[PDB]
Amino acid sequence: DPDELARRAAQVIADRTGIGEHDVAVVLGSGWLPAVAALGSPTTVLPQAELPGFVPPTAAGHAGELLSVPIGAHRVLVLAGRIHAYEGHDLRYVVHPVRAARAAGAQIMVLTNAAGGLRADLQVGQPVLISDHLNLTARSPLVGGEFVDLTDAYSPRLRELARQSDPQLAEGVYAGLPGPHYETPAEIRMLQTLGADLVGMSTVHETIAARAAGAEVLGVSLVTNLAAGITGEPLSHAEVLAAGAASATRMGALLADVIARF
Amino acid sequence: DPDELARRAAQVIADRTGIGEHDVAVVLGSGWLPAVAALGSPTTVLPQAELPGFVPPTAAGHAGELLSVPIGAHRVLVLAGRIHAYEGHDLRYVVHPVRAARAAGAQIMVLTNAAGGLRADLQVGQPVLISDHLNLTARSPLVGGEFVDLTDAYSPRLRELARQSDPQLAEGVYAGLPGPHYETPAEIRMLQTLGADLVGMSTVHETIAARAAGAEVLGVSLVTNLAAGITGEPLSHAEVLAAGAASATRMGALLADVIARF
Amino acid sequence: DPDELARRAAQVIADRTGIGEHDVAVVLGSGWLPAVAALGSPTTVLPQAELPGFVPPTAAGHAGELLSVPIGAHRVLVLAGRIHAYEGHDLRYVVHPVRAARAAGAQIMVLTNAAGGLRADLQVGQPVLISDHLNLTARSPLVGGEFVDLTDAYSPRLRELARQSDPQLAEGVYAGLPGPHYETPAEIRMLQTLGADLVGMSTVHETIAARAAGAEVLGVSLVTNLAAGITGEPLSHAEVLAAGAASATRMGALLADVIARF
Ligand SMILES: O=c1[nH]cnc2c([C@@H]3N[C@H](CO)[C@@H](O)[C@H]3O)c[nH]c12
Ligand SMILES: O=c1[nH]cnc2c([C@@H]3N[C@H](CO)[C@@H](O)[C@H]3O)c[nH]c12
Ligand SMILES: O=c1[nH]cnc2c([C@@H]3N[C@H](CO)[C@@H](O)[C@H]3O)c[nH]c12
Repeated sequence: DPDELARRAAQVIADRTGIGEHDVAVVLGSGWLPAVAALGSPTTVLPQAELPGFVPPTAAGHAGELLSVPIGAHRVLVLAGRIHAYEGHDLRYVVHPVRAARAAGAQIMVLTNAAGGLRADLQVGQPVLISDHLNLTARSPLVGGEFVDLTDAYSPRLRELARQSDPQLAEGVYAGLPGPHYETPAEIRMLQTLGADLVGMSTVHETIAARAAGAEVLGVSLVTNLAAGITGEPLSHAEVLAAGAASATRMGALLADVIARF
Repeated sequence: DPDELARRAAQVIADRTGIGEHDVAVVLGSGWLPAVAALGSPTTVLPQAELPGFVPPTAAGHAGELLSVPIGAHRVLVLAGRIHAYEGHDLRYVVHPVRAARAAGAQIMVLTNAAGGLRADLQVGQPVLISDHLNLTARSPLVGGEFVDLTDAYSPRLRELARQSDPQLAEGVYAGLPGPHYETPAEIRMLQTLGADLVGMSTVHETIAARAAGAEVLGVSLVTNLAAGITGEPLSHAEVLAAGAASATRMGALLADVIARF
Repeated sequence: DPDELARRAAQVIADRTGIGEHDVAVVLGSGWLPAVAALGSPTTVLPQAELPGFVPPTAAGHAGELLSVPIGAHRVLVLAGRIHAYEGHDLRYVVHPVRAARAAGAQIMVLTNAAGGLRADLQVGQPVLISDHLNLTARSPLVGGEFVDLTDAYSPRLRELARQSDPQLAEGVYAGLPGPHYETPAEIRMLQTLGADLVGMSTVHETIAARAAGAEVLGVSLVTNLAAGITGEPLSHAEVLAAGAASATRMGALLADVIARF
């Protein structure tokens, strides 16, 4: 049972951090690892692996740590690193971190990720607020008759607050695919036709799980590379991490400021 | 063995109803539960759970009953409620009811469902004949080299008969998704681009199985809500059932008049 | 570990053929079985089933044999027949033949298949070079952080060589679907919108695996039928095999000549 597992994880989080309840949770994706320090001074740092139900992250660029950080008037859970469906894990494990965070009191989830940019106006290193998503995985983290509405899955209010921190922030539709292979140029052209502005291999299930659990979501993609076929240059995860590092300072500052506005 | 399991179920149906063979089968979807009265008076009513191979439905609004009803010159098998892929069962179980009906003698399957309306003309409460479908589940109920043709999956002949009952019935293409989460507005815009007029989380596999088993199919979607993002109002299953209830008498009467024409 | 299984198979292949290493591998798809003769005189012919990791092909038209044939200056592994995801096997098995071929020394994979034609200028019996693909299976043969780039998945260089053999060769985008049911006309219209020129139920995963393993790929689809809904006539696998047979002489001559140019 996902709920009981989440509660057990939340209890351990409370016991180890000494904080009975957190207010916000942030998941740092590929390329975002170095932005963790700017969020603030952690009062607790521990391995995600220690927590019940947490499959340790294994992808390059994911620290696999959980930090408790005070940001503004909030106590924030920072999930440095995440796991993905392409790693072979049942979605119950993929969305467990968000569910555990919710069980720990977090009613706002800030989901960040590295994405390929499909819209012509997007440049490498640019942060893009996720306005909506396209779940192209043919899967759902929900089982049974859990008919969750996804109309304002990415809270307009939170995107407005982000815009208050930095007015220049653009928005875009994120397409979530299975992965782990990158897309072919033809698939990218297809995604453009489908209305996608960004492409990645995560986030969508976590967003669905968050909404199902009653939490709001702010999604932020860092354009770590132009989508396959745009430049013709081959994609590389190492380069994705490098591109993310170049914007780490701005990203950390952005997250710290926006969260404090919540 | 799917076929043998279907034969066993068909035998129990014959013994329990006292009817050696049925001619038509109707699967009542979400919101269609109370349409049974308008179909006619059952001569036998029994729990699906008591039939070999039948996984009991669990979604709200699905009774999980089987009724034998005389409609016109036909002996009709009415499956009040269905199971869906989002409930986690292998497709063999999802399409078993249709295969059991075929084994019971039904050469015509009337598959009804609750669907979100995407096309501009559609209104809540409007019945729509399924002209074709878009299987967007990345799955198939068929295994191995069962290369079944789906050119006229939804019999033009049956749609013609349906229009004799109600000349104003409109047609539309049904998009079948995994579920159980409702679609995001972006996904709905994507489906419109793909050619979808209706969207649901069932039916496609049942239609495929019916075709593979030599049965004709008449699909009827009841627009229980406008697709996500159309009205901007959040979708709700309880509201889907309420919408269905408001049109149940009309739907039952429609089904009765159409089936009598078979 | 797929790589270890691949090496083991490669060792058995070397022992059984008396050839320490092969240079090119060709997978003959549906309808291509009779094209074998034109490739040359095999020095060894053995059942795929007798090789480690090879799940025996079962689809009609797939011989399930492995032949070592000298073509031009190359020692070629000819895989007469393949397995498909619709047969229910884990993708590790679906791409094993290609990985085994790579482990045996093949740095070039010629993947042939039978496909439905969507583009108006394509005719039944026409061979079409695959310029790119659309993986619409919601799956990948890769696991974990295998972030493989698919920018030039179908080697432009190899397509140029094929063109030297037959200058009139057309190119097109191949859409890979789960199968085994054929597409509905509405689905075909959708595929056209997505940019597909050809449609089939194989190849994409093999191409991805080949790329991840460092081999170039030349994809050749034989239009064995026009896509569902184009003619209005139902599709049939037996007819697909018949269409393939009608072009077998041309296909075999094409393959023999192109491979000699590698
Ligand atoms: O262009 C892209 N396509 C698909 N995924 C990604 C990503 C994300 N980064 C990781 C691969 O580098 C993977 O976890 C994926 O979700 C960055 N750029 C792209
Ligand atoms: O807008 C919609 N999108 C997807 N499914 C449905 C449905 C059908 N009704 C059920 C959810 O209420 C579910 O089984 C689904 O198949 C009604 N409206 C919609
Ligand atoms: O029109 C078509 N649609 C989908 N697959 C195929 C095929 C290929 N041939 C086989 C079915 O005949 C199957 O393995 C599929 O990959 C030929 N024509 C079509």
